[PDB]
Amino acid sequence: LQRARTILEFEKMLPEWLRSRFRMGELCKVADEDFRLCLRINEVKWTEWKTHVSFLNEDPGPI
Amino acid sequence: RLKKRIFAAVSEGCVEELRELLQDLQDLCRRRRGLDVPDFLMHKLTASDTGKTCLMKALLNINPNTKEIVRILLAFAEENDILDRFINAEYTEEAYEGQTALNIAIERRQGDIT
Repeated sequence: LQRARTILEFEKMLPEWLRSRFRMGELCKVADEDFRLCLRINEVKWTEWKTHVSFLNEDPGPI
Repeated sequence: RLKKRIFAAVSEGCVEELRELLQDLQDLCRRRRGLDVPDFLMHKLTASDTGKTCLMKALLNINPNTKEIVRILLAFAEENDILDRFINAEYTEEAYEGQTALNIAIERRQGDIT
């Protein structure tokens, strides 16, 4: 909680041309004409075995 | 115009459009050169870049009527003697080289289609 207040004060003292270079997110296509700004996190799960119906890409992998 | 309708109908589980298209796909090869019957029809069902066929496309999108679709696709391949080379196709892309339709049926946890 101490270090998180530090990060959010270094970010305010940056010019606008340099905010754009250090920026998280990627424009994804999550629905019909719905483009959002998303953050990808990976996971490994060995306990629930189901078949997969909901997915944005048939062909997996990083690309 | 004929390849794109097959991949679209096989994803959404449309058995009514699949039959009449595959009969129309059959009728086009009778009024044809008639020289290469296998090597033409393998080009019609298979994407060129990724190497994916229509049998791989049906299994990636599991519907509540998938196993009736697969039986239509295999029974269609009986009357042209291409059942071996249609059921044993592979990706050519370097990120998926060697994956067949039997790797997709086991990964999707399908016991009866396997």
